[PDB]
Amino acid sequence: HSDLTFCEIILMEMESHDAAWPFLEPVNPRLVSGYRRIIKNPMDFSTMRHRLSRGGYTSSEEFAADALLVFDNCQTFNEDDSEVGKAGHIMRRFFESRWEEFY
Ligand SMILES: CN1C[C@H](Nc2cnn(C)c(=O)c2Br)C[C@H](c2ccccc2)C1
Repeated sequence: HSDLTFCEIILMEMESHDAAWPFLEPVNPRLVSGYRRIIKNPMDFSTMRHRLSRGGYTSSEEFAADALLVFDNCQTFNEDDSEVGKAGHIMRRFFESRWEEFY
């Protein structure tokens, strides 16, 4: 229970972060050419929110695996110096630093 209690804290903190704007909602493949071809397993914060809401996280490791998938997919598709990429690095570093502050 305290496992998923820390996940609520960090997801709420990521949900409200300045640099979270590329990750609050699923990428729209109709708007992003080549996205479905390149990104096999899309992931985003609202999908993690939904899954946390309906209780579909058994351990805290599953939650972190979805979070890292967001920034993996981000680095796979965007240049590090693009504006999404820049936001993803800020968000990736935030997540790891907060995650280690508990574990
Ligand atoms: C849903 N969400 C997905 C988009 N995130 C993106 C867009 N393009 N690429 C290549 C990505 O990797 C991501 Br994540 C950002 C979009 C938006 C948000 C704010 C302002 C402009 C666009 C709204």
